Amino acid sequence: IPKAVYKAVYAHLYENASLALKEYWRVGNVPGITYVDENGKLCNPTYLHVNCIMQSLESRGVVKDTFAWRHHYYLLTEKGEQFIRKELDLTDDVLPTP
Amino acid sequence: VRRDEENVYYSKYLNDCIMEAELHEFFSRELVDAGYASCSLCRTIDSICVIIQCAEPEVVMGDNHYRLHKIEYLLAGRFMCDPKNFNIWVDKIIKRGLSAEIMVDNLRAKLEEAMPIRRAAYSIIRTAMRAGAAGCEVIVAGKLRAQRARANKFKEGCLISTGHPKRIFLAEATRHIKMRQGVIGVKVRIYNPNIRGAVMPDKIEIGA
Amino acid sequence: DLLERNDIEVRERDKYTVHTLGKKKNSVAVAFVKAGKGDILVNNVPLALVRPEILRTKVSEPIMILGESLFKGLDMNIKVAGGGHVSQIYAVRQAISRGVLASVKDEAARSELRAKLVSYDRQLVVSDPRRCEAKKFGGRGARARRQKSYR
Amino acid sequence: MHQKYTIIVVGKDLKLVERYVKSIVKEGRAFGISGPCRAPVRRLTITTRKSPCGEGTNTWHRFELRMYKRTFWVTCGGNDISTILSKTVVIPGIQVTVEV
Amino acid sequence: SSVTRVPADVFINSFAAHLKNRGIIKCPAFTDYVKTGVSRQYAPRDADWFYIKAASVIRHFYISGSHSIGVAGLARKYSSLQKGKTTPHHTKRASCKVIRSIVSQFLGQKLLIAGERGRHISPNGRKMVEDFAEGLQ
Amino acid sequence: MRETEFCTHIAHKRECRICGNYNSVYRKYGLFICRRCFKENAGKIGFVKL
RNA sequence: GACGGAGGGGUACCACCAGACGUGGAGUCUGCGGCUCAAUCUGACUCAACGCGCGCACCUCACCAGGCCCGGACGCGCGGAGGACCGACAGCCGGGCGCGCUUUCGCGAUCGCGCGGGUGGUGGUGCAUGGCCGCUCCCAGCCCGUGGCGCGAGCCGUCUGCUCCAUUGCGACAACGAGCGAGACCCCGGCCGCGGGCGCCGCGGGACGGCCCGCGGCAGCGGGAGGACGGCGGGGCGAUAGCAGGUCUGUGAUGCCCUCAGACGCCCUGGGCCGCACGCGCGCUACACUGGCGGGGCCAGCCGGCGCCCGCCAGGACGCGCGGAGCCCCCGCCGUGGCCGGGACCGCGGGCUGGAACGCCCCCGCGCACCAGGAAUGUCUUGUAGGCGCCCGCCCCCACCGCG
Repeated sequence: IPKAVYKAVYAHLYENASLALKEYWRVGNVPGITYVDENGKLCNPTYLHVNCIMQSLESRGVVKDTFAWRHHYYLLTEKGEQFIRKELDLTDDVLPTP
Repeated sequence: VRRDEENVYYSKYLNDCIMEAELHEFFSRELVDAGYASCSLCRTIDSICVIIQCAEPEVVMGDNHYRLHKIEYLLAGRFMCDPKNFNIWVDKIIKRGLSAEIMVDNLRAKLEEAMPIRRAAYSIIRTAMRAGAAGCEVIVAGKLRAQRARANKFKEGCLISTGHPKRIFLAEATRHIKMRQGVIGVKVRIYNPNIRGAVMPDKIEIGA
Repeated sequence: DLLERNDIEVRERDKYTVHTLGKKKNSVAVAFVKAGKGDILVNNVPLALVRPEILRTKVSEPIMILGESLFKGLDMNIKVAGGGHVSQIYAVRQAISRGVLASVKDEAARSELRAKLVSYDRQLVVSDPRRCEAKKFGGRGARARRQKSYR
Repeated sequence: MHQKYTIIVVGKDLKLVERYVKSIVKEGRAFGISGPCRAPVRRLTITTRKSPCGEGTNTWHRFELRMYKRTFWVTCGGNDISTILSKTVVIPGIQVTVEV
Repeated sequence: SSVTRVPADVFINSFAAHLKNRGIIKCPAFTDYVKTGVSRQYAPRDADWFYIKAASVIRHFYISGSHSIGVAGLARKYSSLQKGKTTPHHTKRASCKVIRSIVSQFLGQKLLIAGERGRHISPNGRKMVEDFAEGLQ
Repeated sequence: MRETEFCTHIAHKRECRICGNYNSVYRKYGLFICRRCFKENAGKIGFVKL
């Protein structure tokens, strides 16, 4: 599973402070998350890959999710906000956009 | 006279109705401490306004309103709408006791605090009666400290049971409180004849 | 077919003094009456030539009881939609009776003419209230029910 | 300028839609807003068995979602009707759409 | 008007003889041995049926006026039940080719003119239909 | 490899929103809600009785 | 309290009178039991199981015979970035898939292992439960405060009178005031105004046992009327107390047990659920002349697209913006013959949908029972029964089904 895919998930988390994921089979992979491959165009991380990273973050507690109507509803935790800042080389000056 | 039948506008209205119901469930799950009761969408030209009737606004707001901000972007992402364009406006609801949805939440917490079922139910009943409900009824059902299932119903005052007025004058809220032995489902029914908007059909006000 | 606004759409103006409506079993007839030679037309067709050949006397029944001379001097344009053939024959006799009576209006002659029709056939000038009943779950029929296998 | 802007009000509740009608007619009455054109009600219906299982005499819950739609005709300057939308009373859960 | 004053059946039968005498339509004679409509089972026994169908189809296009009804709509006017099956019988449309052949002859004859969507009766054809009707009266 | 043996398409996999259940999707107005799932959520959609 | 082949009242076409229209007989459709199976996944069995758990080629799908991985998070001891892991060409095996094998090139903690702990499961237990529904009950009944009676269980109110669809009322009354259900309410319909209008669709009225005549303290009762409409027009909602009714296989509803990388996870191919000595439950089509068969007329409503050309139809191609039943009526024909009634079967063939028929449609054959159904049994009082079409739900296609 590519490291750049992990980076985009953290990047989305600072950008939106949240993430919404659905099911195992890929419908346009995950629409709404985009990464650029070096020789590739804007590309979508696979639903399978995004699920693995966010679940790993959730056990440590980077995000907290509520499941309603077949959709995960992750919300960034304070511990997660600290983690995302280390991941994207950001600082205490930066706050999530919302 | 000639009209095409595509009428995609009817579909647009319906899709939002299903979206409102996906919001209701998601609000109830994450914001149980807040005391959230009901949700509606203004759905303005290009912008989404959600007005949530709720027992306490500040807990939903958050420090620097950060909690609300994350929720606005989570919903905007899920419903594929502009982030921040989505704005939720929390409204404190007065007469908390009358709002059945806040009262099942309070009873569910008391039952998880291990309050005795009679003690917890009576506490919910008095708060509704003080808020002016003519009748408050709480029913707790499941394996109450027994492997056999009972259904203890605690009720005070006058509560209507049938008719269209049940839709207008009766707030029926259902919870599924979870205990170690097994699910204990609680229903709180609160009846207010004076809800301002309408009068009881049977009651005749008469005159001097 | 269902109570649509299509009164003037078939015929433009023509000094139609009255626009009566006769309705039987989900069938409505808008009848337009003007001074004429005693001609009556239904669905752009002579009234005498109507589809239920047996029920072609029912259509002409109000003319017979009231009298041909009273009918003479009137031209009626009737458009029937909805319902089915027998109701459309009942709707047009009702529409003709109501419309011819409208010419007398509140007159003592109208009261006699309404009574004259009401005596030969009552409800000739009065709508029949019966309407279809809905199918209810557990029965193919509105009131019929499925056969009980046991008991 | 002078084009025709079609307002369509789609609402589940009749009293709510009638209220939107009153505000729209009042704001545009000066602008020659047309009287409400009421659409044939869209009585979308789902009939489902009341029981989760198949036990019991089969019973049916007859659910009907009636959608009431009013089409509005105003011919005038576009900027005025954009403001007219702000002026008309906002009903939550009721939608208006303008089509030229 | 006119075609209404003469009963519909007394016009269609006389018009069938007229449309065989004037040489209008001309039976394809390849559709002569075919049965109109999947719905039926034994085929027309008239043998002059094409002419009856041809006179009936012009009379429909005359009363349609500017409605300009299509050939598929005319096939739904000759639809009947498909009876003879254990499964309950339902209405089944008439053969499109037969009616398409009839409307094609009228367009070539100029009795009927082509129009947006379906074709409609031409003024030249209407003249023939109303003169025949008044002549029967 | 694994991908060629993973979720190959044989037909549409349609589920009731809220239940994730293939049976009784009831997509009459594109409302993919289960027959049972719909009765719990009818008030929210606004569907009403006589 | 329950029961009574106890009495007195009532009451209901889920009961009968009086009638209707059926089932049972048959051929089919389709469930259930039994049988057979590799598997024929199961639920449940009087009412209150049996076209029920909303349309099974795959998916659904839970079952059978092979297969593929991780989607075992996180945290520790340990190992580990020049190799934790992970990918594969060609042959070879294998329906198959570096799936493995031979082999010899890739890749980079995406970390391995052990342990602890997960994530799941259409797996069990509905007699561990929630919720929901069915049933008692198409019932009219259920009950509280204060006072009275008994040691009390428990009575009175809450009536053995009358009335009513109905604790619906009235007249009473150790009861006196309440409340719930009933009614009111709500949706629809029919009738009349007013306003609007791409489209008939928004707001009101009207009917209340009011009038009249008899009979009745009364509550009402029987008529007569007028009046679209007459005395519960049809529905929605549904008391109290329960069932050890049903659903854990609708559900991030869920206790506990099982399972838990040789998976009961999740997928992938093939096959079953649809088999069938047979018994039974819905249905469907018939048994003909009040009928069949040919042309012609042509009539809706929940609600609703079409044209042109080709093809026997079925269907297709190419486009665009639209649009409509049977029965019945009318004229012929056959004509009491298992006949042209009926259409089961069965042989070519033409289409369709899908990845793929075993699904469906259609053409020429082919021509089964059945000539009115025993003992039994069911539904129904006006726009009702019955006949006759049509739409929608599920749905690739498909209704003899359900809901309209």
